[PDB]
Amino acid sequence: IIGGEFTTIENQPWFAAIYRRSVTYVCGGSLISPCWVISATHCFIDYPKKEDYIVYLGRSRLNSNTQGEMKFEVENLILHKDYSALAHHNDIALLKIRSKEGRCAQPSRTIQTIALPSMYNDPQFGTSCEITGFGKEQSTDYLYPEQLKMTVVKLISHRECQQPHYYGSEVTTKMLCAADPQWKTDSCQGDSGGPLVCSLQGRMTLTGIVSWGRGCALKDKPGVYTRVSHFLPWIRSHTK
Amino acid sequence: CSWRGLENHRMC
Repeated sequence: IIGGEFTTIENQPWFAAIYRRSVTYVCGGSLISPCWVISATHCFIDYPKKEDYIVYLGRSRLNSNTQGEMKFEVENLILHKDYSALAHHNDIALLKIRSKEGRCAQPSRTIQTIALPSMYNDPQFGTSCEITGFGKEQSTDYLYPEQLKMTVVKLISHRECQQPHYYGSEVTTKMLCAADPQWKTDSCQGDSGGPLVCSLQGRMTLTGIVSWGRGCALKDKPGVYTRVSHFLPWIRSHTK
Repeated sequence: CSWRGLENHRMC
């Protein structure tokens, strides 16, 4: 997260921290149900083996064990069969979680689920949503921050993101662009798979999943997110 | 390899 502010998991109780076995951070995710975390396929496409992954819920620091946190194994790693790639299509994935005790996540003050959107029902463009993650704080940074961060970006219409000086056609209707009017804040490397959360009809909703972007917080280069309200059938079937 | 989309990618 470029700019923005630091926060603790309490403010984003659905945020999942995903790691791969050296134990290195991979990407974020979002808890949509006790046993299911949703994220981005590009984060695992190169190492599909579900055995190399560790998912944490209720964790606020990168390399420290936030008290009240829960460690899980990936029972099932479901990548979208139609994935293609920056410009990344169908960049969405599901991780079925279960602890060694063989159980799913238990809600608490630091562990909650996030509601899914209604099909093709997204906030009006210009709306302000939140993005959370352990991604770089600066494009030039070589390290990821130790403390969780979040910031605010505004939804951008596909017509405007479609423009050549922006992303041209690299962006599709299955994608949502979001950015700061001053391009002062944005998601960056390491935030992929993380949640783009918007308020809809008085309810925090998982409108997007950090997917890709040209650099970070660069003028005319929005952050691109997988448009969740366009993948509900896919999500429900694979989570039955 | 520095942008979103290429994390945890072998080539990188």
